[PDB]
Amino acid sequence: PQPSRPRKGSLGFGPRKRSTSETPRFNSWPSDDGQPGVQGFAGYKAGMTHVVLVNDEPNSPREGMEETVPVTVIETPPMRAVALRAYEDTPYGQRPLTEVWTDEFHSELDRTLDVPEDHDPDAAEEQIRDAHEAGDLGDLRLITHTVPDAVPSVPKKKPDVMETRVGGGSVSDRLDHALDIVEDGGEHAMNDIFRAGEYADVAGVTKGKGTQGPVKRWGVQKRKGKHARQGWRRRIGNLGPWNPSRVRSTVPQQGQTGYHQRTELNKRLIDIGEGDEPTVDGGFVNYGEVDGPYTLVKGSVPGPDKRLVRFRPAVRPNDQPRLDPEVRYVSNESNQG
Amino acid sequence: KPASMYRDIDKPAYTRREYITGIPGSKIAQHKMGRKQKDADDYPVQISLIVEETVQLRHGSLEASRLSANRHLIKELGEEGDYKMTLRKFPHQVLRENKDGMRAAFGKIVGTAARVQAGEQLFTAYCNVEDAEHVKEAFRRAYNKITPSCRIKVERGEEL
Amino acid sequence: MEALGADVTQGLEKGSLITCADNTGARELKVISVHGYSGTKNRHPKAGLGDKITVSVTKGTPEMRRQVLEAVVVRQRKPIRRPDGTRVKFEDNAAVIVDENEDPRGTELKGPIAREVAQRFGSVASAATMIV
Amino acid sequence: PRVELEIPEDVDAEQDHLDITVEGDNGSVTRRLWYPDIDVSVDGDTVVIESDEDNAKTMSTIGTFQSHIENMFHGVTEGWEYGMEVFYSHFPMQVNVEGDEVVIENFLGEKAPRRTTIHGDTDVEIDGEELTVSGPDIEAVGQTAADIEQLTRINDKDVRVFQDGVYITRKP
Amino acid sequence: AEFDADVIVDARDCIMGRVASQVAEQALDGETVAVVNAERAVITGREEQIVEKYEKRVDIGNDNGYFYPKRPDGIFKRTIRGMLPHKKQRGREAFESVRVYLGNPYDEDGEVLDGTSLDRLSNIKFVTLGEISETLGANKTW
RNA sequence: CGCCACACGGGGUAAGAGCUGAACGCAUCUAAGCUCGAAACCCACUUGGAAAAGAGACACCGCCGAGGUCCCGCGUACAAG
RNA sequence: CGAGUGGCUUGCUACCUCGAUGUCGGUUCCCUCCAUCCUGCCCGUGCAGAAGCGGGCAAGGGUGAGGUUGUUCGCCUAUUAAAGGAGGUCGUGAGCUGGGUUUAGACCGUCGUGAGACAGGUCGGCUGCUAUCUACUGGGUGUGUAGGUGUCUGACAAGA
RNA sequence: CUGUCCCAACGUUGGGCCCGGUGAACUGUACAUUCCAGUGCGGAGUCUGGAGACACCCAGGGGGAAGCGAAGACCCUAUGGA
RNA sequence: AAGCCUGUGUACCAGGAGGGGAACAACCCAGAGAUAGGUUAAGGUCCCCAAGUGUGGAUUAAGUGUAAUCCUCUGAAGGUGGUCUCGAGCCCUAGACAGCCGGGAGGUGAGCUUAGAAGCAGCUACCCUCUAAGAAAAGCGUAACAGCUUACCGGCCGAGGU
Ligand SMILES: [Cl-]
Ligand SMILES: [Cl-]
Ligand SMILES: [Cl-]
Ligand SMILES: [Cl-]
Ligand SMILES: [Cl-]
Ligand SMILES: [Cl-]
Ligand SMILES: [Cl-]
Ligand SMILES: [K+]
Ligand SMILES: [Mg+2]
Ligand SMILES: [Mg+2]
Ligand SMILES: [Mg+2]
Ligand SMILES: [Mg+2]
Ligand SMILES: [Mg+2]
Ligand SMILES: [Mg+2]
Ligand SMILES: [Mg+2]
Ligand SMILES: [Mg+2]
Ligand SMILES: [Mg+2]
Ligand SMILES: [Mg+2]
Ligand SMILES: [Mg+2]
Ligand SMILES: [Mg+2]
Ligand SMILES: [Mg+2]
Ligand SMILES: [Mg+2]
Ligand SMILES: [Mg+2]
Ligand SMILES: [Mg+2]
Ligand SMILES: [Mg+2]
Ligand SMILES: [Mg+2]
Ligand SMILES: [Mg+2]
Ligand SMILES: [Mg+2]
Ligand SMILES: [Mg+2]
Ligand SMILES: [Mg+2]
Ligand SMILES: [Mg+2]
Ligand SMILES: [Mg+2]
Ligand SMILES: [Mg+2]
Ligand code: NA
Ligand code: NA
Ligand code: NA
Ligand code: NA
Ligand code: NA
Ligand code: NA
Ligand code: NA
Ligand code: NA
Ligand code: NA
Ligand code: NA
Ligand code: NA
Ligand code: NA
Ligand code: NA
Ligand code: NA
Ligand code: NA
Ligand code: NA
Ligand code: NA
Ligand code: NA
Ligand code: NA
Ligand code: NA
Ligand code: NA
Repeated sequence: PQPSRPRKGSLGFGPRKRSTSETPRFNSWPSDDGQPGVQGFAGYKAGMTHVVLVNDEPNSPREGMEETVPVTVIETPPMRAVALRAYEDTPYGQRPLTEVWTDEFHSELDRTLDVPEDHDPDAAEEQIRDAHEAGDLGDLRLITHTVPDAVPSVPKKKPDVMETRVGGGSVSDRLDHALDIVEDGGEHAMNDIFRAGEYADVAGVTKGKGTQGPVKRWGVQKRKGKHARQGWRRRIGNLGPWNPSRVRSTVPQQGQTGYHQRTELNKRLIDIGEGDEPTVDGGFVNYGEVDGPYTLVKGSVPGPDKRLVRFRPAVRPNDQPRLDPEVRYVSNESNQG
Repeated sequence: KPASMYRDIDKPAYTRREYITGIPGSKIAQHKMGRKQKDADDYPVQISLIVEETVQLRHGSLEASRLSANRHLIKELGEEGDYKMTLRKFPHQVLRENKDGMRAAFGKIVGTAARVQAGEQLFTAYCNVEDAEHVKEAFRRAYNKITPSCRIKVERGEEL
Repeated sequence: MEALGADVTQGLEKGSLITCADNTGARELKVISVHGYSGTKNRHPKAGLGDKITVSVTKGTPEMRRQVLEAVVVRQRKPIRRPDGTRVKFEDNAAVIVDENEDPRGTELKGPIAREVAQRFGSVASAATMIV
Repeated sequence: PRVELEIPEDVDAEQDHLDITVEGDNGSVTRRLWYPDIDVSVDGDTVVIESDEDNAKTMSTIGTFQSHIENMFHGVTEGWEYGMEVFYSHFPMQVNVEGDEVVIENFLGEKAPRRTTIHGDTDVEIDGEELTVSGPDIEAVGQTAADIEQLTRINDKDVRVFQDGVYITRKP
Repeated sequence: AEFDADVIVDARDCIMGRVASQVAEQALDGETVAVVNAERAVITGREEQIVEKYEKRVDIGNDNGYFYPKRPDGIFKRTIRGMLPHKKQRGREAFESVRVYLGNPYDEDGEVLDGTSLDRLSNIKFVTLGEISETLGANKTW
């Protein structure tokens, strides 16, 4: 009677096209609770190794025992919040009001932007404060960029720019907090926002695979048995019924696979350090040597080595934070062999 | 077989038994019920069940409705209660069925039905003032077994 | 059921022939079904170490042959992962006949058993000569 | 039609738009009385409910508005009080008032506490196995009482055997 | 961003269809119209059935598409479009010289068109456009 | 075949359980009003999305020069592009 | 006994196509319906509990693997929360398969004087085409909005 | 015994894709960016109502044009044939 | 049963335009040389769309409905203290209907049957006192009593009620 079966692949990650920005763009931010603070950070993917950990989970029978855990090493050097953008609430949603920029700029920010030579920070700031008095001030975010020059393994010097929201106590307090950070030079680090043991949402543009067929792209079956020898091997049965007399976009077809933005939820931050403790012998294949600010993310992270990945405090965590996990061993064994 | 097949009067009158053979017997057991030795005039109350639409009622329906009506009167007044009910119509119209497709279609004989014009008395019961609500109930049950909508009408009876 | 404390790649399917690691008189067992399992279209129902499976006896004593009994998968050739990352694999695929209360039908168990099976089936474990 | 309600000496009732407020020594109750063509107004010492229509539906609401106002008069003076008794058979039921909600622990031996939030300025006082729900707003008090009884609702098993729960003992 | 409207209509407590019908007629006569306070516009009837109709329009669609607006902004605009031959030159010009707004972005208060006003004291079975949008899932930006 | 991640919670309802309540002095979950209540609906979350013709916003740079293309060495990209 | 709803079966009719709209069953891939098999929330019980039986709302998701048979259907086995039914040209041959029906060879039974027949059985017995338009999946080039770089907004759209 | 299957992966060679040269055919009443419904000789890109729709181009697998190919080999009819 | 088959009378399509009916051989108007002005027909007058957001009055709350005819526009038997309108009978300021309070008494726990039965298992009878009422008891209840109320009377209330 033709057994039931779930359709091939999800319809919630489409259209399956090439991403517009290689730099991910979070479409959601954490809720305003504690003290004011930047709600995200970024780094460059290096590779993977494993670490032996002491079971942190209070509800696990293995609590306190040795445990092997996969880890993706991400170089997370300091970034720079170069501006404070203000949004205003309008009948058509949120719109950017103005921006407060600085003077101290990284030597190579001009590889991407037309750096400001003349700007009035106070006028912009005033406009924002007047907006707040009127009660039309929407959320507050910081224009941020990375320093690829600090990461030898990454060929680029051209910084990656992204906007990150600032959540916190009162709007007045977080406004001040924002301005303070910016005015200095915007220099901030992974430490300032995240603590080892917390859950973060990592966003990233997946590894590109160019054009692929329905079998790989959607998970459809290959032709089976005798059918597989007739002239059709990796093509679906049909593009649809007689009626409707058209091909529905829901049928699994060939196309661009990979190089899409994804936001992987609840990634546990195993450790945030600095140096070469996580580097592998011979070097991370197709990457290089890590010797500086890094972050060890539990499991996998979307994207290839060298790609920019974004961090954000988990917006929907399942478990309570279990801070600073005891790392008994980090493998440095060659990834070649 | 559904009554939809025979309820309408869209065919010529077909009752001449001298030209029609094999007509099934009627399922209607009685036409005179209650105390048939007594007169209708010996009662103060006379209630009739009136058919509101012109139709054909198959003999199977007359029996089912009559049964469910008299069966009630028996249950409420006793097997010898002081009442008398009459089913005044008889299933004269013969019914056919074409049970070859439309070739030589004239149907074989399958049953009988009574043709009742709207406004006519199908049933007429005679009772005492006390048992008036009992006969009204018998009729309610009776009209649920025949095709048309009906009116329960009190003719001789003004203890109202 | 209770957590095994190990990740298993089911190495068996409906129809597989495995060793009966006990002295019940049944030598070979044929897998018929896996307790609590529900697959998907075209997928062969799979069974691995630690699963309670329904089985039929293919080889053994006349009396045991053709009987449909329950059993517990004790060993499998396909690897399994332990919490420390190490993989563990056996020389053969084996199951032990069990009753309604999960007590081994036989008196003695032949060959080694995986420590993870012990957690789930105590009485099966407390009959094991070797537990690896 | 027109109905006149003489407000009690203890009370003073103000009204703007479709809202009526009634204040007394026991508190204040504000209500919205909105219905097609029914005008409610405060004429000095009396509340007037009138309408140019007299159809069944209009008369229904007019009579309803009357009792609503009369109930408000009673609420701001004498107040409204519902009495409840907490009954249990095997498991000792713990009923406590915590914050703005009444909490019930160990119901039928349940580990998880059952709770409900109190409506408005309704006061819930507990004295052993007796509870008294009170306030000036009959709507709020009535619900709070009802919610408490509904809180121990059981569908899974035979209620005739499992009769545990808090019930309405006295209704005003 | 600035609209030189010859007429500014106030939709607060007004029957959407009756307003739309007049706004359509005027736009076809050359008038540039601005409908104000759309969120406060009203439609008579049983809320439950009214909502079902609009929810159905949201659910309807396919690859070719059936874009139905959720905000009181668009609902009203679309309601007007249905009273105009928007595919013809004259129809499209009229439609484009009509704009609906949430609240009133003008200094002048709009005018109330004759026969469109609904008396709240005589009516209880009606719904607010804003209420419809909220039910539809729109972000209450008004 | 290996490994990682994929809520909770709100809001409004259905069936249903009730509150206050009249027509109908009583009663009544309903007629007006209200408290609750589904894996379903909306929000939450992920993906796409300035060609949304009301075709958008902000900051800076630039209009004799800002920026871009070609070119060259290459891929975290790729059938041409 | 009476009144209906559906258009899944069967029958009827002969409107449409005989300068051909490729068959049954299966498969693969997509959408849908609800008269709901499971799951959620409920009502009743001949509701102690447990396990049920019956009913209401409800179509989000699920409804699987095998033995005989071309089979659809159905019978049977072990699993299962459950292993629901139906529409889409009895969805799907410019997708596949070709076991069955229904070509030409042959046998058996029955019928026939015979050629040969059978709403009987049986063995064997072929699957064409380089996509013009449209449709959709993905990728570009342009024009419109009207100099550039970078960052955003969110009308709407998809999701289990 | 084994990739027939669970359940698919990677690789090899020739194509496919881009470039130079060579260079057909099938098919074509017209128009044609369609989709959902309806209607119609009851199976519509073209009628009706709505919805959607900026143009051109590349690659794809073939849902529709009751796609192309063959004056149906089934069936009946002809005071046809063998 | 059919957008069925087969008659009959007639008008139409076929071979009939134009107006209307969303579209649409035979449904409505209408039978038509060209051109021009005018007035109507069917149908229609909130917009799309020419003409009314026309007037007096009433009903409907279901978006019923905005659907002459029809393969095409369904909706039935049965049911409705949803609501509007009209009639008849009876009761009522000598106080009705409902609600609330009070009374609901004795002979006597009737006789019989029965270990017992005392309004209330069954059978029969169903009598009279006090009085403003109050059954040899209408419905629950008990092993039987008890207990709780119906009938019946009084009060409170005050206008229609049935
Ligand atoms: Cl296949
Ligand atoms: Cl199985
Ligand atoms: Cl759509
Ligand atoms: Cl148009
Ligand atoms: Cl109203
Ligand atoms: Cl003529
Ligand atoms: Cl509507
Ligand atoms: K044909
Ligand atoms: Mg082949
Ligand atoms: Mg390696
Ligand atoms: Mg190694
Ligand atoms: Mg299969
Ligand atoms: Mg139970
Ligand atoms: Mg075809
Ligand atoms: Mg249903
Ligand atoms: Mg669905
Ligand atoms: Mg088919
Ligand atoms: Mg199918
Ligand atoms: Mg096909
Ligand atoms: Mg073919
Ligand atoms: Mg082909
Ligand atoms: Mg064959
Ligand atoms: Mg064969
Ligand atoms: Mg054969
Ligand atoms: Mg243009
Ligand atoms: Mg069109
Ligand atoms: Mg021919
Ligand atoms: Mg032939
Ligand atoms: Mg011949
Ligand atoms: Mg002709
Ligand atoms: Mg006009
Ligand atoms: Mg309707
Ligand atoms: Mg009709
Ligand atoms: Na082939
Ligand atoms: Na081949
Ligand atoms: Na086809
Ligand atoms: Na025949
Ligand atoms: Na009837
Ligand atoms: Na309306
Ligand atoms: Na839509
Ligand atoms: Na909910
Ligand atoms: Na633009
Ligand atoms: Na043809
Ligand atoms: Na098939
Ligand atoms: Na479902
Ligand atoms: Na089978
Ligand atoms: Na077909
Ligand atoms: Na086929
Ligand atoms: Na074929
Ligand atoms: Na192979
Ligand atoms: Na095609
Ligand atoms: Na003629
Ligand atoms: Na016409
Ligand atoms: Na309607």
